[PDB]
Parts: sequence; C-alpha cells; structure tokens
Amino acid sequence: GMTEYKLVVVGAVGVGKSALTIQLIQNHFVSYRKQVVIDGETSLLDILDEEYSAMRDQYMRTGEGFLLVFAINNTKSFECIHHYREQIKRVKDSEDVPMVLVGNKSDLPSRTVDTKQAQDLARSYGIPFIETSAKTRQGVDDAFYTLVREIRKHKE
Ligand SMILES: Nc1nc2c(ncn2[C@@H]2O[C@H](COP(=O)(O)OP(=O)(O)O)[C@@H](O)[C@H]2O)c(=O)[nH]1
Ligand SMILES: *CCC(=O)N1CCN(C(=O)CNc2ccc(Br)cc2C)CC1
Repeated sequence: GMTEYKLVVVGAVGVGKSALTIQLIQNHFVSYRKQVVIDGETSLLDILDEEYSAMRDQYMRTGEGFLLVFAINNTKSFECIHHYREQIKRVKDSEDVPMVLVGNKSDLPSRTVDTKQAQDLARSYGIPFIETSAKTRQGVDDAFYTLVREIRKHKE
C-alpha cells in the first residue's frame, strides 16, 4: 500500500555518508530502512549500504534518488561532486535524475566551501542544496525528505 524508494548516498571518503544514514535512522552520532511520513504520505526508504571511491555502475543504477554529499571543510570532496553527478547521469541515461546536493559537517567552523558557491552549483544543476550536520542532526531529515519530494515530483 506504501511507496518504497531506494536511495543512494554518494560522495568522497569521510564526508559523512554513513554518519548521515545512522543519524537519520538511529538519531545518534558515534541496505538500511526507515519509514517516514512526508506531505501526509507514508514511504519506506531503503538506503543502500582514501580520497574517494568509485562505485559499481550496476549498484548506482538501482538508486531512484541520490544525495550528493561533500563536507564543507573539504574542498577536494566538493570537486568530486561533478564526477559522481556525471556517473549518475550516465548510468541512469538521463539529465533529469532526482538528486540533492548535501554540504555536511555544518557544525564545524573550519569551512572551505562557502554556502554561496554550493548554492550556485546546485542552481546550475537544477537541484536543492541542504547543509547538514550528522553530529547535531541539523538538516538531516530535510535532506532525505527533500530527496523523496524530488523523486515524487519526477514520477509525476
Ligand atoms: N563534526 C562532524 N563530524 C562528522 C559529521 N559527519 C561525519 N563526521 C565524521 O567524519 C568521519 C567520517 O564519517 P563517515 O560517516 O565514516 O564518512 P563516509 O566515509 O562518507 O561514510 C567520522 O569521524 C565521523 O564521525 C558531521 O556532520 N560533523
Ligand atoms: C573525486 C571523485 C572522482 O574523481 N571520481 C572519478 C571516478 N569515479 C567513478 O565513479 C568513475 N569510475 C568507474 C566507475 C564504475 C566503473 Br564499472 C568503472 C569506473 C572506472 C568516482 C568519482
């Protein structure tokens, strides 16, 4: 009776992909599944489980929506976003794939990527940007819920 969405969290190593997922589900900071209610509608999210790692194309292809995560104190991680977005476009064979740009570790003061640079990038890609902290939970439900909204809009 309930929609199920396969979400992929992608980004450079140590940007907080795992921590974001654990925060979402367990509300704690040290596939995975969670049911959420968004706009009145219950959905089951299935979040599929070194500088950076390249992910299997077949794995990427199973995602219905993607969080593109970088860490706001890691400029190299922000550089990687382009490559992950290009991989998603390639494997999904579409310029229009549900995605959100996520700038993580917003609780840290050592910032090297300005909110405005990321805002401008996300505008160029035509996607929402959300600053998050896996540590404080700031932004976390917003990132995932916004992604589900993107998926639902795309399906309509
Ligand atoms: N301060 C802070 N540290 C974070 C945040 N998210 C992740 N970390 C830390 O960053 C490191 C890498 O996080 P991890 O989830 O393993 O990154 P992944 O490789 O992208 O899955 C760990 O030491 C985490 O505790 C966050 O929002 N704030
Ligand atoms: C900073 C992030 C970055 O430079 N990249 C580029 C490499 N990459 C890929 O995902 C592309 N490589 C890839 C993927 C699947 C298969 Br099958 C084979 C290959 C070579 C990670 C992001």
